[PDB]
Amino acid sequence: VTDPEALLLLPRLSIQNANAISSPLTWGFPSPGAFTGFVHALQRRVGISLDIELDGVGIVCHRFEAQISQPAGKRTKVFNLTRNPLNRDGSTAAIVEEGRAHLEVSLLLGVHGDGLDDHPAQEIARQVQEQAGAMRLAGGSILPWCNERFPAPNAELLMLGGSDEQRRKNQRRLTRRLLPGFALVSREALLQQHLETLRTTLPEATTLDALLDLCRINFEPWQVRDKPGWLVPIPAGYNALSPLYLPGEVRNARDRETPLRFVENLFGLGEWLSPHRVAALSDLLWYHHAEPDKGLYRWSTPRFV
Amino acid sequence: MIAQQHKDTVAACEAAEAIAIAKDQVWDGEGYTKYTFDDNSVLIQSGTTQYAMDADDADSIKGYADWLDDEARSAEASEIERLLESV
Amino acid sequence: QELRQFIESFIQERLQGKLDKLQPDEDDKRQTLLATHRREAWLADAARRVGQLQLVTHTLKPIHPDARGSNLHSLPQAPGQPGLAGSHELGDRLVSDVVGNAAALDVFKFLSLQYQGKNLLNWLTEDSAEALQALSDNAEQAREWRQAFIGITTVKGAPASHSLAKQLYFPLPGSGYHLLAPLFPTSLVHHVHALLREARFGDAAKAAREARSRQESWPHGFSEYPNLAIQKFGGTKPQNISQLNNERRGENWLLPSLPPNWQRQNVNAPMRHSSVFEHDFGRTPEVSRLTRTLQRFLAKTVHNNLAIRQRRAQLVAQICDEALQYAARLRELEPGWSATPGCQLHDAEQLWLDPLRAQTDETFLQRRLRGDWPAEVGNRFANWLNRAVSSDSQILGSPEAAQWSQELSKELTMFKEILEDERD
Amino acid sequence: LSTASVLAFERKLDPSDALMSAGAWAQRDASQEWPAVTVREKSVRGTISNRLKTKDRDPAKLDASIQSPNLQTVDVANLPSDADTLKVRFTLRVLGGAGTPSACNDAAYRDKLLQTVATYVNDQGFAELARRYAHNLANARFLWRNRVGAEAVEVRINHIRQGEVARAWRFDALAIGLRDFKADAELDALAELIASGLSGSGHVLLEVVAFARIGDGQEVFPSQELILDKGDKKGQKSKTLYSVRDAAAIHSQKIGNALRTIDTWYPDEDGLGPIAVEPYGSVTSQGKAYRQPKQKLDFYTLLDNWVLRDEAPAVEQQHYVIANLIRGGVFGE
Amino acid sequence: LSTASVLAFERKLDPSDALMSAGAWAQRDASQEWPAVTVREKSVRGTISNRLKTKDRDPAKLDASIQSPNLQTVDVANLPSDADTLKVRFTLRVLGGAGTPSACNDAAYRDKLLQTVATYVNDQGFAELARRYAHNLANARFLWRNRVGAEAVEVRINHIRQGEVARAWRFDALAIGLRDFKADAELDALAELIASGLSGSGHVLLEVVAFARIGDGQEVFPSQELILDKGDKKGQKSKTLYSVRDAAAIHSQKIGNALRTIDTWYPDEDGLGPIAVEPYGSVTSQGKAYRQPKQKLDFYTLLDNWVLRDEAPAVEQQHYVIANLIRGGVFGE
Repeated sequence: VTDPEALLLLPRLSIQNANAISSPLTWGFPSPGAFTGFVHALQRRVGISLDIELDGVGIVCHRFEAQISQPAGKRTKVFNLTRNPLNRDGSTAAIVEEGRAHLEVSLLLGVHGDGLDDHPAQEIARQVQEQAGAMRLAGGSILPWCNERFPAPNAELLMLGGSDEQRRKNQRRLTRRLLPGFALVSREALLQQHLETLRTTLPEATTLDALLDLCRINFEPWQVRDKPGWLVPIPAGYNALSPLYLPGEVRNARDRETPLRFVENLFGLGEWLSPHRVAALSDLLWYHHAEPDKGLYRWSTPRFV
Repeated sequence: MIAQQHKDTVAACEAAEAIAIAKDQVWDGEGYTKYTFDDNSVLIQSGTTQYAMDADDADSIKGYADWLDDEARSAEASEIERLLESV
Repeated sequence: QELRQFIESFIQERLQGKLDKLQPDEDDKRQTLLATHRREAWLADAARRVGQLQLVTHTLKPIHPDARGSNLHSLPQAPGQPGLAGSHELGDRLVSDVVGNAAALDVFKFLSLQYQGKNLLNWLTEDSAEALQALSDNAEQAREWRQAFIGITTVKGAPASHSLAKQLYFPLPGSGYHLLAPLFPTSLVHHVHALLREARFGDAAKAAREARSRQESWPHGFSEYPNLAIQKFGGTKPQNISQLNNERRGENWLLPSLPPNWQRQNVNAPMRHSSVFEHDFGRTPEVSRLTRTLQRFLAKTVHNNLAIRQRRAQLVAQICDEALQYAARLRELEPGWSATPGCQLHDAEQLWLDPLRAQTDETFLQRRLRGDWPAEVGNRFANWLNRAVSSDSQILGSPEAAQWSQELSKELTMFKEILEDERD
Repeated sequence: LSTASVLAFERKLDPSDALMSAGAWAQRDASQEWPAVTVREKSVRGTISNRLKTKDRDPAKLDASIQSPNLQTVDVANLPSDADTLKVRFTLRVLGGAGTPSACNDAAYRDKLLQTVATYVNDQGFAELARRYAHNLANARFLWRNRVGAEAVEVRINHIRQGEVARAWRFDALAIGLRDFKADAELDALAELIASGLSGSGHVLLEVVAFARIGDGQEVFPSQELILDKGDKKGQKSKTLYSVRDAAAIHSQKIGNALRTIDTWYPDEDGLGPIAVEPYGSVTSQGKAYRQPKQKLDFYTLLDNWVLRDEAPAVEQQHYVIANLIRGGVFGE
Repeated sequence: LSTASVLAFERKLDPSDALMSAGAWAQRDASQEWPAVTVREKSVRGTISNRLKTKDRDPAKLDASIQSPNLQTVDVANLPSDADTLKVRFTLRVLGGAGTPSACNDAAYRDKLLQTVATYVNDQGFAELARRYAHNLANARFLWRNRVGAEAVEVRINHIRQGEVARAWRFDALAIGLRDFKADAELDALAELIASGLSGSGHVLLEVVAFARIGDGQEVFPSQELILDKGDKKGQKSKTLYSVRDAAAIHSQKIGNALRTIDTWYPDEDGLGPIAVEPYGSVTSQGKAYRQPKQKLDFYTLLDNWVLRDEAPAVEQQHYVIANLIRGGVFGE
């Protein structure tokens, strides 16, 4: 939750077959926890050989397409699946379902490290995108060159550099590279605001956002409600459901050096915004913040409003 | 038919089912499992009552359907007609 | 021997259920073996097979169908921050769905009557008098039966996950990692399926929908759910995954969370007549939504200056934001934004639209749009914003119309300050 | 030493979806603005032509069942009626670092596994596996039914470093056979590029383009969606075809299935063709699993006896196991 | 030995959608720039002319039904008012390898099936089947109702090796009868070409163009689409015709149904002409199935007797079975 000394625009990334499930109660764009884990993976595998510190991530999502279908008379939708290989006797496999989608996202990476003065900006940008072109972002492959990968160069920009006119000018020159984009932010305080509004009957927060991504048809003495924005339900972190265990206690863990607790994820709210409506760009970035003695592990955009 | 002797012992039932194909279960007002055996036998256990049944046997699958109750007619009808079909 | 009348009634119903239509010999032996427990040892016949189920509050079989891990079933969590829904917000009246071998459902039915008129089975965490109110047997068998009855909402034997159970690393502030194994909230999703069937089906919401179709409905509020997805569990056998009932036949209902542009439109941006009657305005579904919101905001007043005074900043800023987004979305597909026959709003919109400084759009095009700025596109857009809503005695005979005029001047100045850095 | 209870390998040779676009042959050198192939819909009034179950075989039921026919809506992709060539273009990337698991419990097992893999790589390179991969790119396995009965297939591969083409190839997918992995100088050069990529030694990004002259207006075969829930048999669509944006395309998992077809070592016959590299190596079209665990050629058996117990297999089964590690997989107990 | 539980053959004789265009006869040779036939709309009101179920046969209810509006919108395709010739152009590939399945469980079954089909192709060609298929291209079966009442039909078939014509035929579809598989010289050349395609001995691609002289402004008949019924007041559309990018068209499977109408060997008659090759060969217009399974000339009975039990049937029924294998289909249980 440090303030960023720079911003890094991974400019245009086609994602091949990402995970469009995101939670047990959503299905659209993937969870922003995947983006936080991606930028932390870049912090691991190249972010220490350049003496930098990559924390924030700004989601943009230019173009979206999911592999769904509505089944011919039904009003809801289903997912398109894949054939898995056959069983041991070659009979058939038990089908689990996974939603798959195609993203075209752009990433804004906050940089904090002391190596911003030791290295030229283009070398930092080139090595970051050349590493990120061999990784994956929501369980989905990050696609190489296509018919129109002309904005291939990454760009780096220090937000502190220059005068106030210079900072805001270079900001609005960055926003010309987010052209059909729609940034995703967290709007937790609006969830508590509407809960304090309609908390006459039931102050359960599940009912609140379960009555916000909707059209609310009120009747004659029809006055359907007005949408304040593109409010959509998001998953917003994890809450524990078990006492934490030692690194050797839990059977079949991913390793034997980290403690494991069984958790439950923790639903939230946020809404998609154009990159003109935001004031600056340092307020737009996602950060992971955990309270480990309790079970509150979450991510948000701190210092947005 | 060794399993219908050792009735409540689900250790021997799970061994005699683990050599065979997997376990079916019924959720309705009552509660049933199914232990379908290799040689076209099944075994529904229900608490401390059961009914063994080997298929390719029409009277056994009709009284098997008679052994189940009426909210197991809401489910299970598309399967008690399926091995009625399979003969 | 205090208040075990429901226990005696359940023992009699268990003796008359299997013994309702029994045989002479096998029926008499089964009725005797049922009733001899049904006096007192019916808890013993239950606690023999008491470990074939589990009151799971967060199951793990829904993650991968062939995972064999731990079905941890504790209460959801402490709340923490303000806006976090979850299993904490249920509290009382939650559906603790039973998971296991589904042939011992009678044991869970017997243990599931201690809350419907009692304080020893639904409230068996205390009240030792409520525990001994119907036992009447020895203390060792009573203690073993109480342990078997308490072991129906507990662990499976060891804290165990699986290789197909969705484990993850979460990073700590400056330090290493906690490993996180999220589970499937069966209870919360059963609650939300009940709420969605209340909101989509039943009788009252359907009466409101056909009263909407009656065109003069009574005062009510009904829902409508577009863009739900369906996720199925188990495939063809959804009852091995437990208590998927007659509202969920493996039927997860997933709320939409899609991006703002999750239905793309192939932007055929011509200079034709269709790009002439909509070239200076840019008519579209979002443009029609903005025009309908402006026509609904035309009959507004000036007595709600904290809400309607705040609605116009988003309704006026959203128009310039959607116009700049439309210009960006059109300004990449066409390679050369040539002068099109019928570009009436493309007279100056031949540079207000996508100006390509290619070999086609040469230095004479790079100098016409270089020195000449898109102020006429900005002034034409400001005129179109003034003419989007109508003009009457409400736009000039009040301060709300003065607020609209000040917002129009501010939005035009903002769009002009944006467009000044476009060619510049 | 026991096995790791969690074993998971990430895939190398990660392909994309292959978009399909159409135009005329001998203009394929400038095939950059060719229009795409669009999925459309058409109607199908079918008839009853199934095997009957010897109890429903009366003439009255047949007549009364073809009274009411079978009416369907399918998806079809076709060439335009003045274009005869199918351009199928996708990008393959070769990652490298193919012995390192992505999730492993036991740190001793991972050390023994990496010693085993580096011992393999030093005793023999990735040359055999990369020349078999180079074959399955050099002919046109990824054109599945689009290859059958075409008269001229040309494959163009471009290696890409930056916004520039590092090296170009132009193969002939019909001269390069479908069965006999014959050697070639250009196949050896492209195979050395793939084997440099697979060993973590470079940045290998291919661009695979194949042209197939089939005929004006003929039918092409994009891949087909797997849909379980459909309508109430009246308005339902029985055949959906895959499409990324307004263009009929092939899934990436079946192009990767085409690249993986290497396995000429399963114990039935190499005369019956190479199969796809799988554990329990099984063919969905055949419906039958070759390489059973009741024999000893299964991937689990070979990997456990070559990592834990040091029973090093034959060299060909080593090629099979390293092909599985290149494939990926979520293994374990 | 038993049948495989999965058999699947891919179709040979794989045609394209025929597209319709119109112009003047004796400009027929320059029919390359002829404009398309556009599917159009007009309005229709009809009267009550179906049968009545004797409870609507009261006179007052009938007169109330006649005073009711009965409107709806239909699609029509006509020639222009100055064009009297319909041009119908499709293409056709003959593939060959016409007994090899594409999805077969049982490996012993497909071995004995390949032995049987190879025995057939050894002692007899594809000569009779290509003779019959080249008849159904030589006349104009693929002009279904467009041929009915035309005064002059002719067919122009061009074999295509590259973007270039190898050989051109020109037939007279009204002299070549709809019944008699007669003898001719150029037709035997086309039969040799199609038999070399079916045997696997060459690349066969045809450009089949047919000109029907109909009359100025008369109606042509594209194949009709499938629409769902609703209760819309004053006329929802009751008829949709099939089209491509604004050109009326025939489905490819309807042309392919015309080309495999070679079966004169069914037990009912052969003075009734050929019917189409179907398993238990059924006509949908006549509503009955010729070649019932109980009178054992069904495709499944002949194939079970001839592959599993070596009972070779009569020579003509062997032509029928191989015609079903050239047809393709979803076989097995």
